[PDB]
Amino acid sequence: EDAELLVTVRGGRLRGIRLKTPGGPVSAFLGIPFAEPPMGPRRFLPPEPKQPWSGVVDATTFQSVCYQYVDTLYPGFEGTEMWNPNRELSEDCLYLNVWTPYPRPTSPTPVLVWIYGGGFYSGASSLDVYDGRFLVQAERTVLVSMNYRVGAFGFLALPGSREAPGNVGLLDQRLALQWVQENVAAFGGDPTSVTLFGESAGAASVGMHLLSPPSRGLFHRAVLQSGAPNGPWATVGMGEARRRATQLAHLVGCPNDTELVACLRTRPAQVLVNHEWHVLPQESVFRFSFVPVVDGDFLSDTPEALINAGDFHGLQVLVGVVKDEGSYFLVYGAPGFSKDNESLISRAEFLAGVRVGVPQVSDLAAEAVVLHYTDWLHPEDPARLREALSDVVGDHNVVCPVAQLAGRLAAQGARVYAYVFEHRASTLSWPLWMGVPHGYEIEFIFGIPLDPSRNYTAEEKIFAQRLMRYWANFARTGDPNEPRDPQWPPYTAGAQQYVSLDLRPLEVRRGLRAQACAFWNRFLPKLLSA
Amino acid sequence: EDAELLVTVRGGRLRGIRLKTPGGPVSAFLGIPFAEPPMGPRRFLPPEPKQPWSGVVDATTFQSVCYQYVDTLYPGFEGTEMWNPNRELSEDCLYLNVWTPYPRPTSPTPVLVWIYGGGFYSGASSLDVYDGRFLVQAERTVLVSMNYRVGAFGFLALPGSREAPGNVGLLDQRLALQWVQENVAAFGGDPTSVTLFGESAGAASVGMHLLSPPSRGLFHRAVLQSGAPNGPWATVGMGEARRRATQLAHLVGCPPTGGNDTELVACLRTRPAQVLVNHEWHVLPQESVFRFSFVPVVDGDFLSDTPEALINAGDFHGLQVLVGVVKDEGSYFLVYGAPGFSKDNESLISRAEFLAGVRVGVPQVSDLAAEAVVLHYTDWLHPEDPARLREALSDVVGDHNVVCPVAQLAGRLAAQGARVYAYVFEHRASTLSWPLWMGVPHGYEIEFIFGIPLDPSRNYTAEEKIFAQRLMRYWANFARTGDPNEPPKAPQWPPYTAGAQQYVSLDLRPLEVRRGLRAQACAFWNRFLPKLLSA
Ligand SMILES: *[C@@H]1O[C@H](CO[C@@H]2O[C@@H](C)[C@@H](O)[C@@H](O)[C@@H]2O)[C@@H](O[C@@H]2O[C@H](CO)[C@@H](O)[C@H](O)[C@H]2NC(C)=O)[C@H](O)[C@H]1NC(C)=O
Ligand SMILES: *[C@@H]1O[C@H](CO[C@@H]2O[C@@H](C)[C@@H](O)[C@@H](O)[C@@H]2O)[C@@H](O[C@@H]2O[C@H](CO)[C@@H](O)[C@H](O)[C@H]2NC(C)=O)[C@H](O)[C@H]1NC(C)=O
Ligand SMILES: COc1cc2c(cc1OC)C(=O)[C@H](CC1CCN(Cc3ccccc3)CC1)C2
Ligand SMILES: COc1cc2c(cc1OC)C(=O)[C@H](CC1CCN(Cc3ccccc3)CC1)C2
Ligand SMILES: *[C@@H]1O[C@H](CO)[C@@H](O)[C@H](O)[C@H]1NC(C)=O
Repeated sequence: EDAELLVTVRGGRLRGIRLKTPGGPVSAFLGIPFAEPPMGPRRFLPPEPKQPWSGVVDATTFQSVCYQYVDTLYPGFEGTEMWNPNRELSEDCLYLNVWTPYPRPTSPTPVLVWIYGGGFYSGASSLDVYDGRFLVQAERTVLVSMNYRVGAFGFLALPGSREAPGNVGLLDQRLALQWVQENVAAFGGDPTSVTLFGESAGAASVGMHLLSPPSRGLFHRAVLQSGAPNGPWATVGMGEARRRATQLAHLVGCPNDTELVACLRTRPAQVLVNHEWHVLPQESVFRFSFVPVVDGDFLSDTPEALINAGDFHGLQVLVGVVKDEGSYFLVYGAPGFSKDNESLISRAEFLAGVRVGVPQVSDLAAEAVVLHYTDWLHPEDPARLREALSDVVGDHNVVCPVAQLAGRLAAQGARVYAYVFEHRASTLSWPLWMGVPHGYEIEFIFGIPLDPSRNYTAEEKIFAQRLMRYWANFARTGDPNEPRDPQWPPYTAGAQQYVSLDLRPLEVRRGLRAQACAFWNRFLPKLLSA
Repeated sequence: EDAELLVTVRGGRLRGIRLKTPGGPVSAFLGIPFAEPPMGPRRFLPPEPKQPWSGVVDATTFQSVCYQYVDTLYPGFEGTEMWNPNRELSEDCLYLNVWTPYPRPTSPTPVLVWIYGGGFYSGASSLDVYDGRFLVQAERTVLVSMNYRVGAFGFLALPGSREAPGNVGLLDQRLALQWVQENVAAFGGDPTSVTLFGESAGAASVGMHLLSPPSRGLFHRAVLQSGAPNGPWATVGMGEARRRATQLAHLVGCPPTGGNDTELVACLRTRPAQVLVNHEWHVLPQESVFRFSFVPVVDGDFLSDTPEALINAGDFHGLQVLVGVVKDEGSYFLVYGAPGFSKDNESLISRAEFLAGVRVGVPQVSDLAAEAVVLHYTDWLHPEDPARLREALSDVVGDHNVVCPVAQLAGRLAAQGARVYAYVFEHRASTLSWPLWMGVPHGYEIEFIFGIPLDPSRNYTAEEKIFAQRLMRYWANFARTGDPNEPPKAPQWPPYTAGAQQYVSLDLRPLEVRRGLRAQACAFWNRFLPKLLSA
């Protein structure tokens, strides 16, 4: 038997599995329980630490995916399916995975912790695109990823109530981070060097852990990919959380918070999922029903406020976006869009599209969006309208919240690095008009192109290797840069420098869509407040 | 006596003068009375037609400049002095001028009627830069210009009252236009072919005549240079006009605030002209530039609704219009009140000075409105670069006051039947004494349109002389045909339309066609900002 694959953690003994990569083997421990199954009376409640077990837990395979909506927009299409659950759905889903070099490191190795995105309504650590084996082999880190509750199960909130306090999916993440502090050394990992990285809702999660003091002692550096806690989709107010929870109860035949939650607890998980999208107040894209709530507890204030008022000396952060953040979302609700045509929309469709991309703002606010995003020498040109609406959704939801986060953090003591990821995968099956869509840098960060059984080019493999080195350098030192030879400069509120990530050497540029983001970050709030 | 210099008009006989020009003789009839003098009891009142006279009136020199403020910002500086009165100030100022070819035209000749600018508070038809001799000689048109009352004398309004109804300066202009209809034939002019042209406040006046039915029958074509009736400086509401009128009276002791209008006006009529003028700038509610105390009032009479409304809801089929702006409409105004500015230095302002300048250049709007202006005119990759800030403030003042109002008028007119032509004037005169940072400032295309560079005593280059001849040709072609284009191989000046938005650059180089009159900027001022002010 293989002693490298036997580990004892606080709760008992584990058996892992040896995995192959083109660079040699790696040790994997998959499906380690970190909480009691949040089932029955535990639905909607904070996670409880997993009670110790006797005998040996089989950690050789991924565990169940937390209950979630399954994307059926284009049935069979690889582009949507690669994000869907690839294991059975269950509420018994609170497991985490550890990948480590082979044989296990016998000295403290820097730890990367992955938090997946999926708008807080979906995602899983078991997805192919999140395979930790290549990063661990190539960069000799320890990699941890956890499942956390999503949708109503993780984020349904009746603020003030004990039966559904909200944010429990965030607590699932915190408990996993505490698990890492207590157990990662048993795998060769160094609990004093833990870097969080996440994408979209995962990035927003990372940011929220930054702004919540009980989490802040569980890690040392942060990476936010295409997401930020201050995104207009990433939190919801107490009032609206209560309304959405109340409408869900109504839609599934339930009626006093105690009674309401008790009736919800009797419903099959799938039933809650089937009505999830229906509690959204207006037609939209890039909006999700059950998200982190600002209730004074996990988040003592809005992330915007907490950001603006924070002291971030001692912090290093890596943040960035893809080239076309908004394009992907247009096919889920914008009139005139399809992955199967050029989506060359009309001015009228563009105008309707704006209310969908920017839901629940006043007509005046919408008018201001149309003003900024119209080229008044070509107001009706379909291609420009397509690009512009992509820009609206992308700037509003991702780029400008990330820019604002980066500016405030840098101006308040943090060292920030910024990137735009500008390579379109040769294997990408979404149409060319989408450019580089949301989510499509991840496979490169994880070194998926190194997988011989996939169709990436030789250059793409080298690129993935560069990216893995940047990310792991950052985890190790707080600085992505290799030894001098073009350098990646820190982002600051003034110079606003970032690099382009693609097949070409690093290129330094200025401004994360500064003109557009001045509108979203500086002007538009003032307008709304009047 | 010389037969060419004798003309009979409806009021009596006139004797003129023979003028020399580089290209041959011109007849000029300068200082023809067209109204009874608005003296004493007639102050603030609509002009009365000049009573007929016996004998011969000598129309041989420019008459008095209408009473007005005299600009003292840079005493002795030619850049400022050239706009100041060059005849004595008098309320007895309602005279016009006719220039005609020598010998007098055998067949009816197209007429150009000039209306000077000057913010409705200043200006005169006697200024050297409005000398009509060259246009008449070069292009064989008849040229008319009139004096009209300005400042309180022309535009103080107590809306409703018969004693100061407002807009009398515009009535001065109309009376002169009626005089052109009744009398221009006697000089060989065609009353069926009359083209109005004006610059700044004169351009805005031209536009108002377009929007006022009793004026509309008096002309056929219009030219608006760097001004529009819909500019935020060009009109004022009834209540604000009354407030300014009342404050003026108060500041000069009338009555011994408000009360009976009849009495308030009667007390105002007893004040010396210069006393009114000395307090004129004091009635402006906030610190500003490009704002003038007494301007046309929207009172439902001369203007039955706002110029914006009238434009938007009008039929302009059968109308030809030529409109345009200079390259740097805003720069001139900054030295009259924007912090940090001077003609004598580079005016490389700080961000703080820029922000303060914004409130001066866009006075009396909400903090939110101002923030919207700062957003659209800040380069957020270079938010504090002094030169960029200087240029930005210039654009703010220029766009808001001139370019965007002109663009809006041009687009609405085109889309509603009018054939429209648009230019941007991009030549900086070799003789310009204002500093280089001002570029091509407000007012400095006029001298070229009038052909002033053909004046031997002046020191323009040969190219500038050639350029002047081109412009005069364009303007006269438009006057004659409603189309500035040469009736060959020469580059064509296409109509301006709401969609293509084509205009030409006018400078030493040949016509270059371009798109959009500050389109991105003007979408802010014309489409969005008004919605923000309603909410
Ligand atoms: C591009 O396609 C959109 C989406 O239409 C769907 O996908 C197409 C490939 C085709 O299979 C359609 O029949 C599908 O409905 C088109 O927008 C739709 O237009 C249809 C009428 O054909 C209308 O009933 C729907 O309301 C529209 N759907 C949306 C999302 O608004 C669009 O016309 C196509 N654009 C082109 C032709 O470039
Ligand atoms: C550029 O000039 C302005 C205007 O100041 C005047 O012109 C100068 C050439 C010089 O002769 C000054 O003394 C004149 O007053 C300057 O702005 C002024 O600054 C002074 C204090 O230094 C202040 O008292 C005035 O109020 C200011 N005037 C205005 C309109 O703000 C400006 O600072 C100069 N820029 C430079 C020198 O970089
Ligand atoms: C079912 O109804 C809806 C479903 C969705 C929306 C709106 C809906 O109704 C309004 C959206 O806005 C979502 C669009 C995203 C779906 C997942 N992908 C892939 C991805 C997953 C995880 C990380 C990065 C990329 C990005 C687009 C789904
Ligand atoms: C005395 O106080 C003020 C005086 C003025 C302003 C503000 C004032 O106080 C706030 C202005 O904004 C005016 C600035 C113009 C003066 C005349 N010139 C030349 C010109 C004349 C006629 C036509 C075209 C150009 C352009 C700038 C004057
Ligand atoms: C204002 O005073 C005059 C002068 O006596 C008078 O004729 C007029 O009727 C008065 N108006 C009013 C309404 O008091």
